[PDB]
Amino acid sequence: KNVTLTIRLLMHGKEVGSIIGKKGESVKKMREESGARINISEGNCPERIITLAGPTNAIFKAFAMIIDKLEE
Amino acid sequence: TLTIRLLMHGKEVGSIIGKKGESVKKMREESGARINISEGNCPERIITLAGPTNAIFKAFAMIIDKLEE
RNA sequence: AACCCUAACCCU
Repeated sequence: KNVTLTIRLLMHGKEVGSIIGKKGESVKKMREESGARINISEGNCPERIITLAGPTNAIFKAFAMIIDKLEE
Repeated sequence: TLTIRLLMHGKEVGSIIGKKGESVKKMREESGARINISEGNCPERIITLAGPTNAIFKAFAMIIDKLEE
């Protein structure tokens, strides 16, 4: 019954663009406020992977915030 | 309307569908999201959630509970 | 349902 999970989102490169933010200030604020480990596959490859990992709830905040940005 | 794709190991997809797809039928009915699970007995599989923000959230929550189990 | 459990669960 693990309390840490890892979910991988599969994402287009323009989408990843806004998740990171100018100088990476979005995903930085997403790291601080969610408490989830967030990792973004490097290389401006157009089809990229986002790895959220952490306590269920940290996962879920980082996800809310990622959705909240794609709809922004 | 939103589309998120989740990238998932095949042993995880197993519990997401459930015995006879009972569990993923529950999710489709309760979240009101569209859920599609890529085809195959392919070890690395893509789950598409499509729908208004809340459907997405409900499906995602429900998918998170299954991996936690 | 059943002496009916686990492990794998395959839907649209």
